[PDB]
Amino acid sequence: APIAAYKPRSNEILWDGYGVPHIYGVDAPSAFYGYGWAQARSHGDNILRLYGEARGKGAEYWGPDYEQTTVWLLTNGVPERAQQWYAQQSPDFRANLDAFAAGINAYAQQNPDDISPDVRQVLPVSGADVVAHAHRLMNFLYVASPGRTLGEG
Amino acid sequence: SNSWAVAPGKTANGNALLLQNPHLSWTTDYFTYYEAHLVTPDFEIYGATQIGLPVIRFAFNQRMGITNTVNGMVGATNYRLTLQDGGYLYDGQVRPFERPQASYRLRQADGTTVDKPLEIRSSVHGPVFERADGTAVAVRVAGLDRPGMLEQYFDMITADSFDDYEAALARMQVPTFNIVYADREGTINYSFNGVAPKRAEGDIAFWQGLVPGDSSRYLWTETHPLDDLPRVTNPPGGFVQNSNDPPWTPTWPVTYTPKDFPSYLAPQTPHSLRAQQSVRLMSENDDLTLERFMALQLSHRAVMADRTLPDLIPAALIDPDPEVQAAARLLAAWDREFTSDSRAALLFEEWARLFAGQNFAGQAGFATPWSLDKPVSTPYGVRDPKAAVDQLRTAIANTKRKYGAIDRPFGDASRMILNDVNVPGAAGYGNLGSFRVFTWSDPDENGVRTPVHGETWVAMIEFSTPVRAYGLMSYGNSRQPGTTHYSDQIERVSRADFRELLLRREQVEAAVQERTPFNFK
Repeated sequence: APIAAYKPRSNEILWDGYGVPHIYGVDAPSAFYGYGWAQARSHGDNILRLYGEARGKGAEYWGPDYEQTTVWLLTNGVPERAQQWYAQQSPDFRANLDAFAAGINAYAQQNPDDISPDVRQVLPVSGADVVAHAHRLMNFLYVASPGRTLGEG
Repeated sequence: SNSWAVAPGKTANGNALLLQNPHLSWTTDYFTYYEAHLVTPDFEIYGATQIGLPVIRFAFNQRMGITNTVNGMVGATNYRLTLQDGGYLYDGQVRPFERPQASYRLRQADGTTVDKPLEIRSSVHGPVFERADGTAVAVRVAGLDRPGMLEQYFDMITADSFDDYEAALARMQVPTFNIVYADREGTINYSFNGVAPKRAEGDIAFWQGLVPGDSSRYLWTETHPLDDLPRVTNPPGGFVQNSNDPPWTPTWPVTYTPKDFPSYLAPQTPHSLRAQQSVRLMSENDDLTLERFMALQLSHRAVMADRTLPDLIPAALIDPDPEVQAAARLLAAWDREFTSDSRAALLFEEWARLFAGQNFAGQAGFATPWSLDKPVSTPYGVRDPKAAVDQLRTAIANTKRKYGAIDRPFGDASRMILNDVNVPGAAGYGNLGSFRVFTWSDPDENGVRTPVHGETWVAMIEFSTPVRAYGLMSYGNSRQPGTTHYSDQIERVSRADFRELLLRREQVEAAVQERTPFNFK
C-alpha cells in the first residue's frame, strides 16, 4: 500500500535551492508544459540549438561548423521522418508533445532577453521538433553515428 | 555507466535498491542531463534525462524506477557498395539508385546565406554516402518504422505494475540500451534492450564492419522481439547489474550463457575491470542497507594494479636505475586506491597507458588471458616483465613531463573545476577498475586535469514506503549563461555528500525557494 498520491489543484513549478523544478499540473498536458518551461529556463540556449539542428537547419542557422551534421540528417531523412512520426503519435501523447513545445515557446516569449541571440531564430518550436531531436539522438547519434558510416572514427 | 538493482532478500530491510549512474561527457550538449520532478493527479516521476527530451529516462517514483546503460545494440549496418553503370551491383545485376534533388542554406561569416544543392541517393540498403577515401557506403538503420519511443518510455516509467512495464518494453520502440528495473513489490529486472535485426549468418564483428553491399544475402528485413533478447528477472543471486560489459554476467550465478543467443547480438570480449568490480561489489555483500549500498558506489580500486604490481614490482627492483627502484617502492607502498592523497596513482596510470594502451583496454600485456570461466579474476599477470620495466622507465618520464614529479598527490593534479569552484578529485578511469568514474582529461601547463566524462547523475533509491532516495548532479542543473546552478553541486560531489531527493509534497514545500505559477490550454 503506497503512500497516498498528491492531487494538484493548480499548475505551478516549485524550484528548490539547486534549481531543481518540481512541476505540478492539474492534467498531463499541463505537466509537460511546465516541464518544457523549466527545461527552457535551465538549458534553453542549447535546447533551441539542438532543435534547430534536428530540423536539418544547422548549416542554415550557424554555418560550416554545423554543415556535416546537416548533410547527415537530411540524407537520412530525419526532419521528414520526424514529421511522419509526429503525425503517427496517439492523440493524447501528441497533445503532451505540443504542450512541451508550448512551454518552451512561452518561457522564451516571457524572457526574451534570456535566450541567446544566435538561437532566437529557431523559435517557435513545435511538437514535431521535439520528436525530431529524440529521433536524432536515438537513431542517428546513439545507434548510427555519422563517424561509423563515414569511417571517420 | 553503471547500474545495480538489488532484491529484497539481499537487503537488511527487505526493500529493493536501485542505482542510477550514467557516464557521459561533461561538455557535449545533447548529452547534458537535467533533474526534474513531475506530478499530476494520475502520475508521478522523478529523475534525470538528456536536455530536449520530454520524458525522464532515469526515473523513479513511490512504486518503481529504472536506469539505463549503453549496450551498443547493433541496429545499423554499413554496406560497401560496388558502383557500376550509373548504379550499384546487386545479386549480379546493376540496380538503380533512388534519388531526390534537395537543397539547403549555408550561413556565411557575414550573416547572409548561399543555396547549396544536395542529391540524396539510396540503394535497397538505405541512404548512400561517400567516404574521404572514395568508398561508397549505404547505411541501413533498423526501427525507422517505430514512432513511439518517447511514449514507450513514458508508459514504462508510469507503469502500475511489472507486467505493464514489460508490456510497454515489449513494444520495441526504444532502439538500444541495457535497462534495469526495480519496484516496491520486490521485483528486479535486467533487459538487454533494442531493435536487433534478424540475421541468418555472421557474428557481431562481421556486422559491425563494412558488410558486402552487393548481395541480398546480407539484407535483413526483420527484427527480434523482446523474448529473443537476454533478460533476467529475480535471479537466485538477488541482484542484477551492468557496467557496459557484454550481457554475460548480469547477475551471479549466471542464468544463461553466450550459446543461448545469436552470435551477432553482443560481443564476447573481455569484461572491463570496472565491470568485474560491479559483480564483486554486489555478489560479495549481503544484508545491504541503503547506506552501505551508497558507500559501495564510491569504490575506486586500482584493480589493474592488483593484476600487475605483483609481477612488476619485483622486476623493477632488478633495474639499476635508482629512479626505477624508487618508483617501484612508491608503487609497492600504495594501497591501490584512487584517493586524493595517493602519491603513486598518477605514475601507475602512466605505466598502464603503455601496458594496456591509451584507453587501458589492451589485453596483450597480461600473462593469463581473460576467461568467461573466471569472469572477475582475469586477465592477470605481466607476460613480459622485462618489457614492462622498460615501459615503467618511460612512464616515469611521462609522469614527470605531465605532472612535474612521480609522486604528486592524485588530488592535487586531479581537480573538478566549474566556474570559481575548485575542489580535490578522487576515483578515476573505469578501465583501470574504478567503479565510480572520472575520466580525467590530459593535464594543462600546471599539471592540472579535470573530468571530461564520468559521474553525472548519480542516485540511489530504496523502495520502502515511502521511498527514500539520495543523489547528486556533477555539473548542476543549469548551463545557461550566468546561472548560479552550474557549479553549486561539485563541492558536495568532492565529499560524496548526497542530497536527499524530495518527492513528497511536504518535503518539496519545505525546500522550495522559487515558485512559478502557470496555466495552459
